Amino acid sequence: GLMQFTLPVRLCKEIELFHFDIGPFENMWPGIFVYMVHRSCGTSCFELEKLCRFIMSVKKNYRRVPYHNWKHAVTVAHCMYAILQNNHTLFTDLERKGLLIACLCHDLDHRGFSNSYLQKFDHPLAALYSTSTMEQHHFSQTVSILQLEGHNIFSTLSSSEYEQVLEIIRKAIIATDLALYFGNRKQLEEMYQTGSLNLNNQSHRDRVIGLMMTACDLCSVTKLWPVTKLTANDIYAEFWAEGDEMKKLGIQPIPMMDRDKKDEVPQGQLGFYNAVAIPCYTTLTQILPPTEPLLKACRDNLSQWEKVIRGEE
Ligand SMILES: Cn1cc(C(=O)N2CCOCC2)c(C(=O)Nc2cc3nc(-c4ccccc4)cn3cc2C#N)n1
Ligand SMILES: [Mg+2]
Ligand SMILES: [Zn+2]
Repeated sequence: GLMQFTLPVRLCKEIELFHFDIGPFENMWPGIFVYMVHRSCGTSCFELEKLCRFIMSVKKNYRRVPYHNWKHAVTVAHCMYAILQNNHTLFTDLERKGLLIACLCHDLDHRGFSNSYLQKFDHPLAALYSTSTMEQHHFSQTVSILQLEGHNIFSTLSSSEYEQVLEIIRKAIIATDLALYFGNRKQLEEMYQTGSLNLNNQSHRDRVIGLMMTACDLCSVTKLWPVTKLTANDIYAEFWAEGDEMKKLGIQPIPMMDRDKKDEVPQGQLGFYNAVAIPCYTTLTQILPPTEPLLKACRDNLSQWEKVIRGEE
């Protein structure tokens, strides 16, 4: 009960910054996650024994894929922790509880393939879930793990609080479908600019939490250039393997997934920062002003990608 997780000094300070990299030591990531729940949510939010057992079941259910792996899940939870800690009073007790859990679970049992490849492959999951296929799977895996004996970290919540936290988690994980991000940001943009954006309207909150999930999910672009550049390599390792599988089905993949178009990567990144990342962190900064460092870091990494094209690195 009076057992506070602490981290070494360098981690203790840098884990508060948006650009923190969780490091290459896999065995510290669980404790990094508990530290963030204890500081963000409180040391009373979860029974430590149920949480530690939930985390190791979630770890065991991520695959050894190059990018959509356990390290991605903890990276995404850290970004959310940073947003929650810089926006302390704006969020409910259930929201802080649910959103760090949602982030840790948002890519559960990912295979390293897009919703598109499952649909073209005709995967069973594509029959069961026709849209946001992997994301409905990720939420279904999350419910499965909570229902393992000893694993219900929400045991102490009332029946109504329970249904509300699982609804937050569900919307949170569905929101990580990048296909739903474009329409979600446009509506938030309109509601902020016109001026009807209302954090008491539950449908409005959902949209904000949605944008935060995209923000945390894309957060490789808000890191130190070497982290951003090396994560990119793991992102393209999955995309090019999907490209190979597409070719095996007799379908030329989109250039993004074609290893034969590596040369065009720097230009593909410009598109992504301009079409997806920068709009995401801009609307996020407009709605939640203290998330500005994500936007500053993102603009910095777009500038680094322009230098690659100019041949200066
Ligand atoms: C952090 N983080 C997350 C993602 C990401 O997208 N997702 C998360 C992982 O799951 C699928 C979604 C990226 C990213 O790099 N995204 C894209 C890269 C890209 N390269 C080309 C390209 C390359 C060569 C030639 C032409 C185009 C196109 N193009 C589109 C993209 C998008 N969107 N970075
Ligand atoms: Mg995902
Ligand atoms: Zn993800």
